[PDB]
Amino acid sequence: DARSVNGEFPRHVKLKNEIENLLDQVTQLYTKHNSNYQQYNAQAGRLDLRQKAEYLKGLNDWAERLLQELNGEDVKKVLGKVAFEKDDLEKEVKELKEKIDKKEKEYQDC
Amino acid sequence: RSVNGEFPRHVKLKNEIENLLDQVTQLYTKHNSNYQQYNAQAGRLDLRQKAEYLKGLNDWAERLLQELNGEDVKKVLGKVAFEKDDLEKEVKELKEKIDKKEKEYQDC
Repeated sequence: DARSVNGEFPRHVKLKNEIENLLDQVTQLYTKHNSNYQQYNAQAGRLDLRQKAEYLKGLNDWAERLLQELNGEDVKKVLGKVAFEKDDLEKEVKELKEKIDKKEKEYQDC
Repeated sequence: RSVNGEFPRHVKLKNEIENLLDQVTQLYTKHNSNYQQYNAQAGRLDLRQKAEYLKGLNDWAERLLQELNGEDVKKVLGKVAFEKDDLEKEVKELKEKIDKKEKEYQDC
């Protein structure tokens, strides 16, 4: 057993371990989101309306943040910003190269 | 409206987490059955064909894994950050060239 197959068999095992680790992370997120609400219910009784909202909001905020970390949603928003600046800089570089070509024309004679 | 909308938000987050869990579970199942399929056909293939076959199965799984965990977006972010940095340095260099040209020919 444990052949190479041009490294593809060890790669199969590594991908299997990475998938299992993701499945474990998402399973614990799911389990904990559900138990968070059961815990809220248990402790909800002797909280006022405003404290109830602030408590359940805090639990929801913890789950949403962890989900966006696992699925890369957070990284996609940063990519959006950096891509917009990169696009503006590409247009600025084009404009400056055109300005340099015009300045060569401007001063061709002297 | 319903614990200030936090109860419906809990249910929404629950459905979004369950959808990710289902996607990762199907990816896991299919990666493992892909190998059982490979094992079944491995016998009748040469070394080159074995590598090409298992590589194709691995490529499928890795692409989907990197989609679900956002690794594909992180790699693209790395490249776009480096292109943005290169362009900022190119803007600076081009402005320097323009200022030098202007100074060179100020008497012209």
